[PDB]
Amino acid sequence: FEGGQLPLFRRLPKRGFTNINRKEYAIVNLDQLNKFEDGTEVTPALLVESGVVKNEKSGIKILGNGSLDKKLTVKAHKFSASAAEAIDAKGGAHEV
Amino acid sequence: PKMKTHRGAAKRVKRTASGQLKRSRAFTSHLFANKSTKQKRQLRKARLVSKSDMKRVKQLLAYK
Amino acid sequence: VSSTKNGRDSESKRLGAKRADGQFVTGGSILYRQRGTKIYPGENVGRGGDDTLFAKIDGVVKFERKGRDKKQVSVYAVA
RNA sequence: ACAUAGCAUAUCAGAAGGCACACCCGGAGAACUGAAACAUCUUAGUACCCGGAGGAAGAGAAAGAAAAUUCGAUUCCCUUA
RNA sequence: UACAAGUAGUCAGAGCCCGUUAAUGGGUGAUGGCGUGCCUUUUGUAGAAUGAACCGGCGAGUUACGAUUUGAUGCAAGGUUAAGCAGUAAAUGUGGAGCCGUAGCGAAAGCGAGUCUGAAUAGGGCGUUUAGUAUUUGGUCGUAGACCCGAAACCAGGUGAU
RNA sequence: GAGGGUAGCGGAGAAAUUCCAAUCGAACCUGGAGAUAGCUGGUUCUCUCCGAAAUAGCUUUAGGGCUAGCCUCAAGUGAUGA
RNA sequence: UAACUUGGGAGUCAGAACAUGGGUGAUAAGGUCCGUGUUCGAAAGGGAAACAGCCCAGACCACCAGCUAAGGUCCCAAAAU
RNA sequence: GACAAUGGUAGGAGAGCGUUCUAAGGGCGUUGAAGCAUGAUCGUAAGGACAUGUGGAGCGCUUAGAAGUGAGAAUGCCGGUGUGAGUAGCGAAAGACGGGUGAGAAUCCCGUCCACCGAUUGACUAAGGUUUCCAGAGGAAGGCUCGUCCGCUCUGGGUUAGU
RNA sequence: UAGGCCCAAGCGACUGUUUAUCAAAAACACAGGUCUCUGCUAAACCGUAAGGUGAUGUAUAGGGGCUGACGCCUGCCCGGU
RNA sequence: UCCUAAGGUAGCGAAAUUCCUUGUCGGGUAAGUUCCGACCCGCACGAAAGGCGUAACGAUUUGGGCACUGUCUCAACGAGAGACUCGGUGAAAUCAUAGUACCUGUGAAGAUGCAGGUUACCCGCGACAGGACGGAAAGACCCCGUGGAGCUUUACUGUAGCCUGAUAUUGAAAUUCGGCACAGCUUGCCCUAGCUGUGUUGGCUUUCUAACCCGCACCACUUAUCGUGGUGGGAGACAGUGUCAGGCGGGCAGUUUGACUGGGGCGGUCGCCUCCUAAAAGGUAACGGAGGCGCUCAAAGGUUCCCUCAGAAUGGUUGGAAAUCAUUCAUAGAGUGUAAAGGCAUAAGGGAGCUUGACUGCGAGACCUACAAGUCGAGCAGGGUCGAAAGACGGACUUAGUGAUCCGGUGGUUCCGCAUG
Ligand SMILES: [Mg+2]
Ligand SMILES: [Mg+2]
Ligand SMILES: [Mg+2]
Ligand SMILES: [Mg+2]
Ligand SMILES: [Mg+2]
Ligand SMILES: [Mg+2]
Ligand SMILES: [Mg+2]
Ligand SMILES: [Mg+2]
Ligand SMILES: [Mg+2]
Ligand SMILES: [Mg+2]
Ligand SMILES: [Mg+2]
Ligand SMILES: [Mg+2]
Ligand SMILES: [Mg+2]
Ligand SMILES: [Mg+2]
Ligand SMILES: [Mg+2]
Ligand SMILES: [Mg+2]
Ligand SMILES: [Mg+2]
Ligand SMILES: [Mg+2]
Ligand SMILES: [Mg+2]
Ligand SMILES: [Mg+2]
Ligand SMILES: [Mg+2]
Ligand SMILES: [Mg+2]
Ligand SMILES: [Mg+2]
Ligand SMILES: [Mg+2]
Ligand SMILES: [Mg+2]
Ligand SMILES: [Mg+2]
Ligand SMILES: [Mg+2]
Ligand SMILES: [Mg+2]
Ligand SMILES: [Mg+2]
Ligand SMILES: [Mg+2]
Ligand SMILES: [Mg+2]
Ligand SMILES: [Mg+2]
Ligand SMILES: [Mg+2]
Ligand SMILES: [Mg+2]
Ligand SMILES: [Mg+2]
Ligand SMILES: [Mg+2]
Ligand SMILES: [Mg+2]
Ligand SMILES: [Mg+2]
Ligand SMILES: [Mg+2]
Ligand SMILES: [Mg+2]
Ligand SMILES: [Mg+2]
Ligand SMILES: [Mg+2]
Ligand SMILES: [Mg+2]
Ligand SMILES: [Mg+2]
Ligand SMILES: [Mg+2]
Ligand SMILES: [Mg+2]
Ligand SMILES: [Mg+2]
Ligand SMILES: [Mg+2]
Ligand SMILES: [Mg+2]
Ligand SMILES: [Mg+2]
Ligand SMILES: [Mg+2]
Ligand SMILES: [Mg+2]
Ligand SMILES: [Mg+2]
Ligand SMILES: [Mg+2]
Ligand SMILES: [Mg+2]
Ligand SMILES: [Mg+2]
Ligand SMILES: [Mg+2]
Ligand SMILES: [Mg+2]
Ligand SMILES: [Mg+2]
Ligand SMILES: [Mg+2]
Ligand SMILES: [Mg+2]
Ligand SMILES: [Mg+2]
Ligand SMILES: [Mg+2]
Ligand SMILES: [Mg+2]
Ligand SMILES: [Mg+2]
Repeated sequence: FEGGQLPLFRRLPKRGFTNINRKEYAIVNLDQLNKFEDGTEVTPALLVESGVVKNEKSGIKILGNGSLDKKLTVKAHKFSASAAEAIDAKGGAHEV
Repeated sequence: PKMKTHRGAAKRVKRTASGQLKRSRAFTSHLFANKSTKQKRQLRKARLVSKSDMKRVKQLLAYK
Repeated sequence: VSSTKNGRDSESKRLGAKRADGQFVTGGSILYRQRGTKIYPGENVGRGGDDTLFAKIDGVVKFERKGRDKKQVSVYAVA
């Protein structure tokens, strides 16, 4: 309340909407993938069990922050272009 | 009981990474013939909630 | 019975100098707010649509004589 | 007119009335108040009144929830928030 | 203590009477200096503005649930359980559903250490280039009567024509 | 005089806002109920350090309030202050 | 010898006199409205008889010590008949 | 050791005093607890001891915990007690004396005289009250004084209908 | 114990009534005047209704408005409501 | 002669009405703002919110007499109750503690309590009321509170109720008049003015009886002015009643009805721009002193090129003091759309050609600033205009010419689309 001056949150306008079908992904970066032994088959179940991912949300997306230092076969619902490139370049493989 | 979010403010702001509140701009509804091209162009750009306003309103958006 | 027809004035516009002779300013800094050219733009200084004088480069402000009756403000790059 | 009101008699551990200022279901239903005034809105389907209970009541075995490897009456707690 | 002008004490001080938690003591006070109670409310109150006859008792920021901040402690890219069940109305065990954090940007599709705007590899906004989380002391706020007392009134159902 | 009738969003009134149980511009009691009171009053132990304001802006605002200004506590910066 | 930034907590939004620059009023007001300074407010102590706002001066506590400020030195009444 | 700061209302910050209860430890007490009272005691403050008297059975202390935790003011609430003050008042009026009674008499009883009402202060009686009526006894309180008396207190009685 | 009287003026015709408890009046009422509604399950009034008052009355009656004994009178305007 | 719906008649009139006003004149008195009579310039009488009279009446208002008197001159005495003294009994409001003088001053501006003087031995009792801004009641006047309540209305929003239509309850029949469509004729493929039938669609009006109604009669239940049932009569698809709809609706309800203000009201004002006040940065008040704004321009914008005023003197026709022409002088006294100020003659003023930058994305930095906003801005990119080119151009010499959010309309959109499209 501002003593009768039109309050801020009435002088400013509303914006936007919320998407009913909004999707959000549990994200995993390459630096986090670095904990699995080279040759590992990283899957959503393995990520959850290992505790890298707690809440899977709409699925696992791999992102490219940090450096991958291991060869892995990564199964996830989505990949950043950079994440897929790093996984392949380290000799590993990725699949959606 | 739980505190209640101020729903109008929630419809008018978004919280940024450092905890600030992104806001849209007043004077963007009508009467555009009375505001210069430059005025309207720049009113198109979002701002933040000022520090002095934040002191007053922060509890309204604690859950936001 | 009694009333005044006066009692009006507009908001003051905060005209005048905004930076000092000898002060370093960055490009775009307003140097002088005015009606008309009470002061003229000198070297590396521009005059906006409302007669405001502003610096075009980083440098030192210098208020200078312009002829006999007029004056200007210029901005010079520091060595 | 036929018999239908009506009238008379007999039977019935049939009803009635009370309350525990509680809980339940339903009928009907405010205002001060908040909105820094006020009418939509709020207070609130709250208080008060009334009817009906029961030891609990109400609800209940999908013309349901959903959108997968689907679940399988109702009620209640946590969470969703 | 009966020649004296007093918010009553205070500082100085003879005289007189005492003798203690024994201390450079206690009671009284001729006389001198100084000095217009307290609270509230006020620009300012000795105020002739307010309140209290006196004494005693009683008499006003609390608790719950949320928020935020600070301190404390445990663990830490993790942290933590809720109901429930067991237990002595306990500690506690179990319970990972859930919550917060580990990634942002966008109205959104979405993309992602970047994203949005933009025709733009431009410029600009918000971000990246570690630290959180659980419980709890303190502070403050929100919802509750929310520090306490006080209306004139409004509404509902009753009681009254002695 | 006796026995009775009319009851409060109502009665009654040869009319005065007049009477309805010793104050009627709307009786009384109980409840909603701790109505609301931006007003007045009150708010209880001690010492130590710091120490304001009575202004601007906006306000159905003017003895109220909000943000700024001025106080305080802590952490940070580091000479940027006089 | 401060200053600035961020965060926790505030109070304040009735101001007064005096001096001075001005408006207003009547070169009226202990008037009223701005600028500037001080003091009061929230400041005891000394002076101005008494006297928030003037003059001197900012009380940590104790002393039956000293020097000064404003102001004073015949008596009340300390100090020069 | 030095030398610097320490007036202060709203208000911020800090450190503490004291109250009741709880936990644990350690104590006191009929050879006298708490409470109360007095004293010339101690600490920078809130406050803490000690002695003696009263009292008669409970209570400190240490550390930590928790709060119905501190009053001088609210025309505050309840109680007690002052002041005004031996003051205002003692509520329409005519009594006097004698004799009784009694611890005590203007005030009770009896007598004489006097005075007052008399369309009434008389006699009935309906409402209303509900034992106040009668007898004996009493004198705390009530009675605006007194009291031996009373509508008061105690004890025992009292209301009779075919009309 | 038991009328003071008289001359004039304003107001209300009069006897009545009223602010229990600061107003008794020139205020109310009034008999009279007028307007208007009402054909009877009347109009008006109370009530959600039923049921009532009006009225066991019927236009010489009943409700409402205004005026206010009596005498002499009551003019103009229907544009507005 | 203007205007009106029409312009106040009779009666009355300084009045329960007359401000001025104690009007003026007459009466009454020694003296009369009152009273009575008269007058009429009725501030602002007047005919049933009746006009003007009016005998009787009145605890009515008003003026004058006689009588009367302690009302008064002007007070005195006497009787009784209280007061006073004594015995008995014994409250109250009030109250920060009180050893509680006066004067002149001081001071929150009117002092028992402060200063300086002045006066004053300690303690009662009967009396008086100047002060203790004495007690009593949280001022009732005044203002304030986005307080309350009662009341009004052509304030707002509602609503009881009433009126009106549709529809249900709700049926039968006849006449008559229309809309639409087809067909035939019809007069100046289809128009215009018409006509007869043909099909549904519908109105108005009558008639009927069986629903419904009767605070109508009679009959029974039944000792009953209720009720129910039966019969007759009346009425009748109406009325009544339900749902829906429009109108009327202070009858009744909930509320609103601003602030500033040398108290409040009334008047004025409320946002924005310029100047002065303003104390040579900026800022700075008053119901201080002066004015403007709520636009305008398609060029009065951009750019290129070119140009220079107002006025005066002297000559010249219609022509004058000023019209248009000519020379000279003329430094800004002109012009700059529009207030003022600051600017502008290297033009920001004037003329012409070509034009649409009065662009799209933006924007380092800066001013202003509580916020929301407001202002300036180089420069980069795209695509342009003018210019030979440098280059200029994101409106106008500069500063007013404006209004948040919510909601709704319109256009665009490689956004979303509640199982999927
Ligand atoms: Mg839009
Ligand atoms: Mg200006
Ligand atoms: Mg411009
Ligand atoms: Mg409200
Ligand atoms: Mg309110
Ligand atoms: Mg059941
Ligand atoms: Mg003596
Ligand atoms: Mg103050
Ligand atoms: Mg005052
Ligand atoms: Mg006094
Ligand atoms: Mg007061
Ligand atoms: Mg008092
Ligand atoms: Mg007390
Ligand atoms: Mg609270
Ligand atoms: Mg009666
Ligand atoms: Mg009456
Ligand atoms: Mg009245
Ligand atoms: Mg009464
Ligand atoms: Mg309530
Ligand atoms: Mg209350
Ligand atoms: Mg200090
Ligand atoms: Mg407003
Ligand atoms: Mg003054
Ligand atoms: Mg003043
Ligand atoms: Mg000043
Ligand atoms: Mg002082
Ligand atoms: Mg002195
Ligand atoms: Mg010396
Ligand atoms: Mg001397
Ligand atoms: Mg201090
Ligand atoms: Mg000091
Ligand atoms: Mg504190
Ligand atoms: Mg307490
Ligand atoms: Mg005596
Ligand atoms: Mg006395
Ligand atoms: Mg006496
Ligand atoms: Mg007496
Ligand atoms: Mg007597
Ligand atoms: Mg007897
Ligand atoms: Mg006695
Ligand atoms: Mg009469
Ligand atoms: Mg009376
Ligand atoms: Mg009377
Ligand atoms: Mg009349
Ligand atoms: Mg007439
Ligand atoms: Mg006369
Ligand atoms: Mg009249
Ligand atoms: Mg008339
Ligand atoms: Mg009359
Ligand atoms: Mg009479
Ligand atoms: Mg006597
Ligand atoms: Mg006596
Ligand atoms: Mg006092
Ligand atoms: Mg004075
Ligand atoms: Mg004195
Ligand atoms: Mg008084
Ligand atoms: Mg008052
Ligand atoms: Mg109303
Ligand atoms: Mg209301
Ligand atoms: Mg006002
Ligand atoms: Mg004044
Ligand atoms: Mg200056
Ligand atoms: Mg200036
Ligand atoms: Mg121009
Ligand atoms: Mg779909």
